[PDB]
Amino acid sequence: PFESFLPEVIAPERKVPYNQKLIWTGVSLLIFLILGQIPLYGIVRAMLASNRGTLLELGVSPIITSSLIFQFLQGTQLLQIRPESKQDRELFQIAQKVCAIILILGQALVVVMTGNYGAPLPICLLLIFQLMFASLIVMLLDELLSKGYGLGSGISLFIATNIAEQIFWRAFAPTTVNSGRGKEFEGAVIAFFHLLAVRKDKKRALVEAFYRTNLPNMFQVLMTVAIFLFVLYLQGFRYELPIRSTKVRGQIGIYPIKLFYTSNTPIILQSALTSNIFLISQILFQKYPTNPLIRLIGVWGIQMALSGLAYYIQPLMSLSEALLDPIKTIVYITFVLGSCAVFSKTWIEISGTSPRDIAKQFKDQGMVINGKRETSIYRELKKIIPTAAAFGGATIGALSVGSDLLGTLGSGASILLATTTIYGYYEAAAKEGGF
Amino acid sequence: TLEYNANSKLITASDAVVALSTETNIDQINVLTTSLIGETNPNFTPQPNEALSKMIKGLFESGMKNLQQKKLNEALKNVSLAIEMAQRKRAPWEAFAIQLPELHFMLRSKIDLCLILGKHLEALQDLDFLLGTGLIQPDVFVRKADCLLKLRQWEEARATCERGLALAPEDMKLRALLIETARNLAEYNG
Amino acid sequence: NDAHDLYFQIKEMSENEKIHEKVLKAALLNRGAESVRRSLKLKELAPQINLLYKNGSIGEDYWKRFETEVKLIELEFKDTLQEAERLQPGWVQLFVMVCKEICFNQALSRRYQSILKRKEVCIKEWELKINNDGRLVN
Amino acid sequence: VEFVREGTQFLAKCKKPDLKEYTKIVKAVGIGFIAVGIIGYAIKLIHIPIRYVIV
Amino acid sequence: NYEYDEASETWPSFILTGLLMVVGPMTLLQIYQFNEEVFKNLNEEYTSDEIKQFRRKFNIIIIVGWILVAILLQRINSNDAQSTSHGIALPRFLVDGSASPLLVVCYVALLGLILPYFVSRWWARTQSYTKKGIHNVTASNFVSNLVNYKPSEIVTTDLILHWLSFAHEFKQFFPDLQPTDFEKLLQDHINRRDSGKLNNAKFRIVAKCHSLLHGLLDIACGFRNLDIALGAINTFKCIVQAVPLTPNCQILQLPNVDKEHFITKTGDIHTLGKLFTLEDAKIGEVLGIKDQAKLNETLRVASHIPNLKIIKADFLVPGENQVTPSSTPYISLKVLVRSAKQPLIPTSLIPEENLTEPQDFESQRDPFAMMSKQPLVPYSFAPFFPTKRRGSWCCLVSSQKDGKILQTPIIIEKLSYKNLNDDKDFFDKRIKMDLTKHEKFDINDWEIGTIKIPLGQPAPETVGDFFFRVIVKSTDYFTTDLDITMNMKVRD
Amino acid sequence: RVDPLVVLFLAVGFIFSVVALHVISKVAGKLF
Repeated sequence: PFESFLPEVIAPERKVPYNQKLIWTGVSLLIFLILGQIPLYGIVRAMLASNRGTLLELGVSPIITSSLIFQFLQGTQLLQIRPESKQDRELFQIAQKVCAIILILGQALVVVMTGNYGAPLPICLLLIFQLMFASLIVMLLDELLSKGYGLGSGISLFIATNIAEQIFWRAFAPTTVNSGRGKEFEGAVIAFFHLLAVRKDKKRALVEAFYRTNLPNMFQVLMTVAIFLFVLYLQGFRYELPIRSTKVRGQIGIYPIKLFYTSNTPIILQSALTSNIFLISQILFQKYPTNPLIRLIGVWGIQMALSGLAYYIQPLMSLSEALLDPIKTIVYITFVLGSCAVFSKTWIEISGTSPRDIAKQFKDQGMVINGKRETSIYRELKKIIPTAAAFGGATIGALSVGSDLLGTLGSGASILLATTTIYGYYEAAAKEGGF
Repeated sequence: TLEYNANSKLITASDAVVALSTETNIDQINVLTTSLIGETNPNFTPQPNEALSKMIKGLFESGMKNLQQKKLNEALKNVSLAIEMAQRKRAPWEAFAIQLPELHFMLRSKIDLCLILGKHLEALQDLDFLLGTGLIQPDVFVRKADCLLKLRQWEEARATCERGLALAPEDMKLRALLIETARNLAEYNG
Repeated sequence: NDAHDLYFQIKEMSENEKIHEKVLKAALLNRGAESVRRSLKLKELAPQINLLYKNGSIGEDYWKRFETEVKLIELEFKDTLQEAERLQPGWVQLFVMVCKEICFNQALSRRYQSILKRKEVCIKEWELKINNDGRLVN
Repeated sequence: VEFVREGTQFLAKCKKPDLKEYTKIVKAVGIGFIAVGIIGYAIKLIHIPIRYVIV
Repeated sequence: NYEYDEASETWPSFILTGLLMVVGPMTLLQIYQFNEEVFKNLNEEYTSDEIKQFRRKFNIIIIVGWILVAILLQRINSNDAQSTSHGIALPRFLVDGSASPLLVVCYVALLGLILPYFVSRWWARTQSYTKKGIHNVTASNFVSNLVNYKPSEIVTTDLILHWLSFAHEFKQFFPDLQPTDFEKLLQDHINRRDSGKLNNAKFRIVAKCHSLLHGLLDIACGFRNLDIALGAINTFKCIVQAVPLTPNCQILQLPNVDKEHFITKTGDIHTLGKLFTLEDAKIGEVLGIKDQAKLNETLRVASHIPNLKIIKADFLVPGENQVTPSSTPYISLKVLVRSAKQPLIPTSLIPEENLTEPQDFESQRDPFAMMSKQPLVPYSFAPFFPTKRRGSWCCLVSSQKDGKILQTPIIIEKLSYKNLNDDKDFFDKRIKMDLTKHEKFDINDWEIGTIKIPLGQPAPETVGDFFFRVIVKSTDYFTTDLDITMNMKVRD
Repeated sequence: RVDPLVVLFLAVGFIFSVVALHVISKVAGKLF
């Protein structure tokens, strides 16, 4: 705790209307995307939304890292914050910024001192200041969107934007590549209509542009659209249990229990874990060629692991590998389902959304079940929340596996994350009431 | 602009046309000056006067005596003159919690006499003033509804009768007044 | 729309024409009563202003202007009390209550004086045919 | 085997969206998604020749 | 390094697909693509020509895209047509021609001048307005007038017009006129007087005064003042009907009457039912029009404007059967929209079914869903108001302990006027033959609208009777409004 | 402390300065 005079945007004293909020989101988003397209001057990434060689090389990594560290130290119960005061909250919010800025300082210094830009002073200081200004701008923009001028957070918004941009680029890329046979578009609809116009052989060009074993095609577009619509339908699933108040009588409402109970993190943790264990198996098999235990735990060849645990846990790309070995397919399915289920259970247990915590919240607020007693709220939540969370996690896993096997334009996790971010905005606009 | 008299010490705005708030301020300051001229002590106390109160009481009793003699014409003049003197020759720095109740006590008698005589509009105006100045009693709404019915205003009469019943619903006169109002309004529309 | 400027005008007139001494005290009492009335008005209107502002039906600058008037009224009352002490020594502990009473008294007097003009507007609105003696002749 | 039973029980007790509500849902979400996607696509496309000419 | 199109072989296809991706869906969507109103016809039959002229005065993209697609496809069809070679589809002169600095100067212009200036203009425009829909200066003037408003001064129509004459939106329309000019035009409009040359401004300001009066009413309810709100509603009625507020006004709002005859001849008729008390020919003889074909119009207008009447009024709280301290109840009104020609039907004839509330969780969670299923109100009969307006009922509640408004006014628009249709004409007042025992009289055919108002404030923590006063006035006619009191029996 | 319009103005100024520096360097290399 200390006194700091740092640039911070003040929250609006009154509620911002929906139209102005939408306009501010749009303009700040345009600024964020334009900032990621400009290269530096003196010069001679997929998950954290960053690109090399531009003013957005650092991106939102300092903000996300500071937020993660603060959430972790809060979960370990080391800050001892009390919601009874409106000063320690501001202290936490300024701690956010004072750690983010020094992290930017460190990352910019290390990248400018070790990066491939070159050891030779005015150019060096200018390149440092460029990244400094870019990072302060993006942090200030996220703070602005989070203060109330935007529909929601900035990090999730920008992640969804990059997801949608990659999806649209996988289909409408005007870039061409000429490899022996001729020039072909790297987009799906583009090359589709191109071959439909120039080839003048419909029966052949149709199947040639619909399969495209080498490049994205129209079949992948149809598959990703179908999965998109299916996920959209799977978002309205919810259990509304009837609830009533006891302190202030006459307040009748419902408590919704959505299907996708978690915030889509457990699948991310599962993917990170399996990627780490796959790379570790690869490294260890590279270090030890032959061993009674290393040959059993994993073998790598033509890279791709084969006849090993890393071979069993690796994801399926297309239907050929699916019909090849049903044992590997079924064990992979069972593994990715069980892991996601237990991860969802652990996440609802750790994130304070346990049925015990919900029962305590009801007891504090005074809310009770409509047609049940008050000494049965926890016993009823125990019969609802765990099963709902587990089944939601299993469904998320099934959607991810289906997207990975059908070979859509993007990973299913990205699609569900973007749809969740947008559905949050839609539900907020519907509940508040606006055009 | 504004002119200042020499002998009378009254301030008057010599402008061709003057605003309303400015004129009210001019009159207030002139009243204060005329009061300070009469009041001798430099450190005047909020304690009210006594001789003025005696004159007011004497005028009020002389007006009330005409009720025993049953002269409702000169009694109204006497009570109106008493109220006028109480409103005019009384210093504004006198006690408010003592100047207001005497005004109310005289105004109630004036209202009763004005209603008994046959003047209804002045009675309604005085009733509305006494109600808006901070006195709410069932003895006021009855006369208000009676007057509004006497001058053929049924909507306001019904509203006032309902507001009176919303405070003392145990009245036996307010209910008859409401019944008469409902009958008159049903004939007024049907 | 105030009597604050009128007191200064009276002071400038006295500085030249040698007018009486009691008129300045009267104008001082008047400005003090007006300041007390405005302070009470603001104190009783602040919650409604804040409610309208929170409801988002008044704007953004009017709230700041209102909060500014809150302290300008206090500054004006402080200046008035300082001028009162300058005009008469040891006349502060009584000036406050005198103004507090003359405020209500002048408000009541204006409210009562308004009835003579209020009596004719209802006549014009309801088309009464009132002869002499205030009776109705239909 | 109780897992699937409780799952289908929860599903039967759930509240599936009807056609009229799902229509507005998909309309709003598709409008938002297309709006952000065209913005991303245009921003990524326009800055290629600009980056060539400038640098 | 990229390889741009140097022989015009790839960018035509890219432009063609980019254009089809837009024209196609437009073509698809283009190929793809309850309340009786009896005044919609008779309004244009009495409107003056000077207002008709004012109201009158004050796809090709698909075709051009299709012809462009045809041109592009013809151009492509007329064309002749190991390591990787990446390339772009954009043309070569676009980066390497003589117009290379042109693109960057246009881009920097669009980024530095067009975007910030337009954003700032939009921001200053959306900031100068209030959430209600009026300018900030107008609301500031309203508040500044209401705060230094002497309670001794009575509110009239002239005072509210004087307040309206200072609206900042009136200066933006015509920066030449003054507030006194606006007051004169409004007085000429209300008194049905001609301005001579500024009629196009008078009509515009009259049409704009609507939202101004609604904002003034909102602010007056915010300051907890009832007389100003009543004056606002009365002035809105007077403006919409173009008539000065008089005791005998429900008959002067009619389309074709003569004041110099009606006022001097009769002196006892003041309402519409009292007018309907006389026969069909005596009404014409009194109103002095003596034209049957023209008397039919006024007789059809006077029997089709809505009058209200209460059937059941009480406090309701969702999920309980009584009112408890610190509970959040609402007001439920069971009104009967009737005309001045129908007699009074007893409350006992109501079958008690339409007065009850359904006892279900989905119905008690949001009790306004059943109210929001009522049809809209028909168009109003305002031959002098410039635009076309629908009816509106402003319901506002006050307290009875002091007489102060305690919440913002609610404006309802959904209501069923089925009881005003011409099918139920047998139920007349002049028959006096007990039409309740009629062969066509069916209590199940008369529809009973409902009105629900959220209270916005909880019940007091005490236990006892607390009286309130709800006021439901019209906004277009001078009909019989609702002025009733109700007390909440807080019992715990 | 900082208004949203200030954030937008500063961001556009930063971008404009970067692109201006780039184009100045480009035209300097082209001419000299």
